[PDB]
Amino acid sequence: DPAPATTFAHLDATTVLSRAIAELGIYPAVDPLDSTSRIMDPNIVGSEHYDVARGVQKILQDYKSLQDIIAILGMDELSEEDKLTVSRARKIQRFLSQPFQVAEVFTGHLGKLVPLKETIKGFQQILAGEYDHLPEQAFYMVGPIEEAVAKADKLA
Amino acid sequence: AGVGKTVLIMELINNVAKAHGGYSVFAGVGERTREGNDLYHEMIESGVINLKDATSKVALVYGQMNEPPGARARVALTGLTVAEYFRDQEGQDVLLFIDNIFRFTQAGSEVSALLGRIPSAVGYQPTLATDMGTMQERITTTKKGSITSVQAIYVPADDLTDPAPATTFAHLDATTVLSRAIAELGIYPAVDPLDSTSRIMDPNIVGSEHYDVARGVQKILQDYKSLQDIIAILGMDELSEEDKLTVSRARKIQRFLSQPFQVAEVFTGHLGKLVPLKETIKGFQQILAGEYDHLPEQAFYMVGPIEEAVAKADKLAE
Amino acid sequence: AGVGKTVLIMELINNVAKAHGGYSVFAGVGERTREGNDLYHEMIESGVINLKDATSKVALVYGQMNEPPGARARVALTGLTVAEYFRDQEGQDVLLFIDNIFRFTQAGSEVSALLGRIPSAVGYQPTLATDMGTMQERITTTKKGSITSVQAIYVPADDLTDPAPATTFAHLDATTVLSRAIAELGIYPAVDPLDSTSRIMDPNIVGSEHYDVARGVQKILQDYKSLQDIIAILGMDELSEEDKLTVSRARKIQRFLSQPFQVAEVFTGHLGKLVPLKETIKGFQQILAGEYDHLPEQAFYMVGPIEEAVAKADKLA
Amino acid sequence: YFRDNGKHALIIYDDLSKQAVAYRQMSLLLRRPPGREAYPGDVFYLHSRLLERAAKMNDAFGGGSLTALPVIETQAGDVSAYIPTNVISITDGQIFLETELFYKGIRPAINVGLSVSRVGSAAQTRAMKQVAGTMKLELAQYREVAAFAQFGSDLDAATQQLLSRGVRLTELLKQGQYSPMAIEEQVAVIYAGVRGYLDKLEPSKITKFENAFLSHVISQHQALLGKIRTDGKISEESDAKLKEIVTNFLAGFEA
Amino acid sequence: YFRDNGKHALIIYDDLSKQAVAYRQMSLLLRRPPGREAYPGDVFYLHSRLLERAAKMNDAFGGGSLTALPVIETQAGDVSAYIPTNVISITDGQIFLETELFYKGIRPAINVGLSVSRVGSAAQTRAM
Amino acid sequence: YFRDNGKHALIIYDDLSKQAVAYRQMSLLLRRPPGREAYPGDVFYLHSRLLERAAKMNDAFGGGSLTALPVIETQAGDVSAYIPTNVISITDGQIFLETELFYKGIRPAINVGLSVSRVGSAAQTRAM
Amino acid sequence: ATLKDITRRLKSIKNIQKITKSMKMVAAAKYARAERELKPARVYLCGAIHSSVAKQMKLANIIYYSLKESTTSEQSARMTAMDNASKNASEMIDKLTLTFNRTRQAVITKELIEIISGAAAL
Ligand SMILES: Nc1ncnc2c1ncn2[C@@H]1O[C@H](COP(=O)(O)OP(=O)(O)O)[C@@H](O)[C@H]1O
Ligand SMILES: [Mg+2]
Repeated sequence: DPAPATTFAHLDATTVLSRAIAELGIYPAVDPLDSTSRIMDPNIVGSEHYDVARGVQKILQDYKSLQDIIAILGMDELSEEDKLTVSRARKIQRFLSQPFQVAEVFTGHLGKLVPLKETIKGFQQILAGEYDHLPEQAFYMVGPIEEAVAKADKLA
Repeated sequence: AGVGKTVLIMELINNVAKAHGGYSVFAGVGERTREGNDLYHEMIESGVINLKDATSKVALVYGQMNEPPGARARVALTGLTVAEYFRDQEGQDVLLFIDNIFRFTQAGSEVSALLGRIPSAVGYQPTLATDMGTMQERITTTKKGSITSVQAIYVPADDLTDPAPATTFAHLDATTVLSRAIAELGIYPAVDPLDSTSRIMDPNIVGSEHYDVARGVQKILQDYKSLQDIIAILGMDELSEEDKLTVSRARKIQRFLSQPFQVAEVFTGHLGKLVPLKETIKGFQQILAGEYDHLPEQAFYMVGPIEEAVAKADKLAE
Repeated sequence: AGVGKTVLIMELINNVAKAHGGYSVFAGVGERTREGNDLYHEMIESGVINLKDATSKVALVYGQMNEPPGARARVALTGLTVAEYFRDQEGQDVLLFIDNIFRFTQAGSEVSALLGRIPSAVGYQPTLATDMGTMQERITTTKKGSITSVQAIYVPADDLTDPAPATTFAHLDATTVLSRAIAELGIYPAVDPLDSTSRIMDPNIVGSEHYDVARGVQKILQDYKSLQDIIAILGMDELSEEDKLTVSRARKIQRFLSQPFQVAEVFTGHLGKLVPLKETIKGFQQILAGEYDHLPEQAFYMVGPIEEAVAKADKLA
Repeated sequence: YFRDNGKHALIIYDDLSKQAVAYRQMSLLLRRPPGREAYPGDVFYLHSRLLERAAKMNDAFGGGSLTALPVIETQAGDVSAYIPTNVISITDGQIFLETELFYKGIRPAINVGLSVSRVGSAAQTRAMKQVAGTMKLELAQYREVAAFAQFGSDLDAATQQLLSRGVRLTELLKQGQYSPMAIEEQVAVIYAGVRGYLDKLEPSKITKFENAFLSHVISQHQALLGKIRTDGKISEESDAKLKEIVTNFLAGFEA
Repeated sequence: YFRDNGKHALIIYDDLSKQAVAYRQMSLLLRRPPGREAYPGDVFYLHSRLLERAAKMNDAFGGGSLTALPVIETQAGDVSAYIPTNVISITDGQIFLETELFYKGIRPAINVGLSVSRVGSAAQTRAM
Repeated sequence: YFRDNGKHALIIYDDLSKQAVAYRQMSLLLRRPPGREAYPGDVFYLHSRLLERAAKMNDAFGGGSLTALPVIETQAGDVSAYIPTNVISITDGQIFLETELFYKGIRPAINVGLSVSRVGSAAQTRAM
Repeated sequence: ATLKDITRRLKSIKNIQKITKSMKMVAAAKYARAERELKPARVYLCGAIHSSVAKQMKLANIIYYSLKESTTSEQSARMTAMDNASKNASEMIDKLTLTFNRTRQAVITKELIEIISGAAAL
């Protein structure tokens, strides 16, 4: 729409919320493939950060292309490679969610403020396959990756 | 935009016009100036234009994109009038190439509101069809002389239903429709075999074998077209050995449809091939008959006659 | 078309006249001259019109397609005035057929267009809802009587969310859906029992009895429909007691929903039947119970009251 | 002139799409208010007033008639567009043409599922009624299963027969251009198909069959072709003679 | 200036979408009736005139040249839209980028099937 | 009247969709410039000024209150349309009724998952 | 969004619904016979079927028993698979017809407003 459209060129970082993400329970409902930042550069945020962010984005885009197929036949016709992407993608999606202090009433969780390093670490590990053995729901609505584990144990 | 109109009409001047006995007229209307310069110098080299004597067989009229709306709205009439003279005052077979006749229509729309008119659908002037009709009805063979016209026709935003192209269809006798979708796969010329038509494609004219082959090719192509999206999801495994066998020949025919153009050497990186009608019919006849079922699809991609794809098949070994 | 519509209309006329004393008015909005004369001469032959003695029950108002927009925009109004006379002066329960409501909106649009107004969404006139509201409200139950309107609806582009249809839905209380599939099953009237709906289908309005029966018939029918699949594939041989009864009952009800229209006589050679609301409720209520399970399908097909189902059965053995 | 003097005329308006464009031209230049696609509010009235003049006059007015076949061009199949929307509602039915059908081999590219005639049988002879009803039912059953074709690798003999009739009939619906046939010849070739005689012939051959068979009955069996008219329908004799002819012929055709 | 003195210059127009928006403004405020998408009738001309000015001169004219790289922003990836196509129908080719390739890690995110050069190998060294 | 005089009132606006269409009939007849779904620019203000008027006064202004239950009809559950989003952007939450739930017999047909209440918890009884 | 597109997708996805629908029916019949022959025999794309056995994979009597169980299972899975797949296609058709009608409406309104704007500025 004219308004928003014209507004994108006046920003240095944009956070594009999504109705379809929110509806899935994901909060903040940020769209990981539509929010960008001029600082997203290896000479500014450093290569470790840059790499992990690009890694996450590629797995999310890969998942997204598979959606066209999933929709009709489901996951049964996916290669074992594909499935892998679908499992991590889904743990990346959920681990992007996070309880806000201001939204305690609606999430029913205590707020979390995760430090940058801890954010890189958790995403690196999911990309590595380090937690390919935990269940998706573990990664929903937590802080640091550590809580995903603790939450996993609780589930058993 | 960018599917091949001009390449293809350059190919036609190269084959038809160069061999043509009689005069020719080229009107560049609302197109690129560089193209004008390209063509001019190419024709001087082929001798079609001679600057040192009176052997020139082609007159040129230009009104490109760097000119204001009035010019672009009137150039085609300029081109057209020169051709008209050769037609009536000689009867001699006159060739007329116009690239691109849409620019006559776009030019009008360009000054339409300043002329006081309420817009019509899609922003076009209300006199589009009448404007087009008084012009196009002059571009015609008559009892006195014959003009073979070839008009490049732009299609806004790729939509063939756009008022302009849509209204141009009935003024023609044969239409070659180009598709970005096809071009996008590397098939050139990007012609659409399921959207190109010709008044003379009738068994009592091109004869039976010609007609039958053509119809045969379009049917196998339409069959496949309607399955693509289907097996894309369901899979090929359910297709019977007879169906999946047609999908092979469909794809081969698809590719055998491509052809390196002399004029497009700079883009294909291939030597231009030219195929005679008869060899064309045989190639396609043969493919339809299962014959080359044993050759790989890529054999057929970008060659001349059928024999070339047989060759290529071998070279594909390594 | 081809689904018994002109026959339904003709029956309703004749049925509301016999059982309520009120007449009918037929407003043809952008009628096609050809179908109009056919509808006339077909009305004469069914008897709902009489070219001789005053037994005519219907008054016709025709706004033909060759007429300028304003005429076709007004005709429903004219026919609505005739119908108002029978309500406000004779205290009757008038029937008002409007064929079809879509062409009333279009004429609405074309008029506004000539009047120089800015069109609204999807091209309709700015005053679509008001144009609609001022005609429809005149259609109600007043202290002296009432006007009930049967209006043919065309849905543009098959889009129920189009401004035209969505506006009309605002004023409809029920819908009669005529279906070719049902016609094909020789079921007359070709009314689809699961699509047709009514707002007044609330126990608070038609009572608890009527309600429960209706739901019972609707349910038995939904279950059957579902079974179809199994029946054909897994074979209709492993159906439990409860499963075979549904299929047999469903099929009796379904056939018991057919009914010889008094207007059909002229060709069917069979006496038309007008079923009272008590026989209807009771009739289906009993079938549901299984009270008439000991009867052949064809016993319920094209009959009247429940009585006639048993009768026919004994005869058919 | 013909309609009013006991004569019958046929009028083709090719196309009404363009007349509407001409009329819109004049309307916009006259600065009348534009509407959908920039058409004037009285565009529907332009056509309605035209097409209603087409009519069947009663005996008291000479019994003449005017039939009208108005053409409309759609854009990429859009039958809901403005002028097609209007002319579809004015007329008594539509013969829908499709590109996909055309290139598949179906020509005339008529879409049997979507085309209609509200008049229908009312203006169909008894012989054609007879065979046409069967064919319209069979084709309708065919359409339902026609998708399972290329993927139903285990279809039951029942659904497998629906398919065979359906291909057979579709083929009998094909027809060369500029060769309009007589009603009796139409029932005769339809008869073949609807009677199952061509269920064994290979689909690719049906077109060649029809052409030979029809040339043959036109030659040797004129008498049968006239009887088909006389009797109005397929008489018990005609029905036997056809059986002999097609059987033998077919037999020779697959020699 | 370079072009007409035997020198070679390259000009980037970043971007022509915003320019068209500014034109549209000016036009509408001058009371000129709006056309397709509100843009004035001559929006192609607006761009056509401009881009023809980028050229290769002959030796008699100094042999200098102006090369242009206009930029156009699409909305939601539709290269077959009015404006977009207007500009594609002017230049000598187009490089089309995409977010989906971009995120798949294809950077530069060039879409080979939709991108073209209308000059071909005439603009490449023999080597390349 | 109730709100400013220490009393509590509840207004039900049934429905704002139909009011927006009437306002649209006024606007197009005034020749105001049509936008989304041919609605005027101010359709948002039409509802906003209205619903801001429902409020909770503190004790220094009498502690009264006015509660609003505006009603919006959607077409085929399209809660993303102009009007529906407009009112969603004004009110403090929404109760969603799904066509599916209703027809399936679930009454009241509330879609617990998509219904919200931005400021109701604090007003919910401890017993609940 | 584009009417051309959506219409295409609808044509595909509508076909896919029927095909899949028929595969469910074929699978259902096969399974039914199998199920019957299940017990007797116990005295002597098909979903994740193939997937399962293979992933884990890393005379007469046995051959007969194995094969008998396998067929039953396969035809049951494929029946389920297609049942779900046709169901997915129906839902998707429904949701695309909605989209098609929203876009259709918006397009008509958009062209209308362009026309009126240009008429009104004269
Ligand atoms: N026959 C062809 N073989 C190979 N590439 C071609 C051919 N025709 C066109 N192309 C490619 O597509 C581009 C666009 O073709 P062109 O004729 O210039 O577009 P338009 O149809 O807009 O005039 C060419 O520069 C070339 O790269
Ligand atoms: Mg060109």
